[PDB]
Amino acid sequence: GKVQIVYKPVDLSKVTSKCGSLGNIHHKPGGGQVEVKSEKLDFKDRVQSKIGSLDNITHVPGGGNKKIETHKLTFRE
Amino acid sequence: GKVQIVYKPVDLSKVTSKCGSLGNIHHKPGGGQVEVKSEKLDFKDRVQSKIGSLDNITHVPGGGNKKIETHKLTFRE
Amino acid sequence: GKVQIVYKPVDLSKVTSKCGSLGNIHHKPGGGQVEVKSEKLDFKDRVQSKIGSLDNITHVPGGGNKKIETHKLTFRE
Repeated sequence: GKVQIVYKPVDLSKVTSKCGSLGNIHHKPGGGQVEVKSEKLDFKDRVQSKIGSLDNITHVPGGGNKKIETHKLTFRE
Repeated sequence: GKVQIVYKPVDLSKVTSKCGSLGNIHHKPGGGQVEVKSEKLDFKDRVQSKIGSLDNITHVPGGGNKKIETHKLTFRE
Repeated sequence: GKVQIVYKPVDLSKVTSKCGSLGNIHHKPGGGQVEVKSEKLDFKDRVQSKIGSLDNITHVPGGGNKKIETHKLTFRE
């Protein structure tokens, strides 16, 4: 006999923003100091690392809106 | 008998922004200092690394909007 | 008997921005200082690394919008 499986979700969603103006932004942090002392670094299978990092970031996207959706039909997993 | 499997999701999403003007942005951090010391670095299988990094970033996209969507029909994994 | 597997997702999405004007942006960080000292480096199988980097980046795309989509119909993995 018939097996009928229908996966048909409808998506009419909206993610939105309306901004009149995005101002005066001043990213002026005082000068940072980073000091890392080590004797030996020994890395093997799939290790990932950041050592002694000083990052200054000003992002300010004006939208910066995001949508994430995952649709899945699965029989064994 | 029939096996009928139909994967037909319908997507009419919007991800949007309206920004009237994108400002006056001043990324002026004080000068950072990074010091890193080692005797030995020893890296093997599939290591990835960053050592002693000083990064200044001003992004400011005007949109910067994003959609991430995944669609899986799968029988075994 | 009939096995009928149909994969027909419909995408009518939009990822959009409207920005009236993209300002005056001043990326003027103070002069950075990076100092990395090591005696010996030893890298093997599939290693990737960055040592002693000073990066100043001003991006300002005016759109910078992105859509990532992935579609799978799959039977073993």
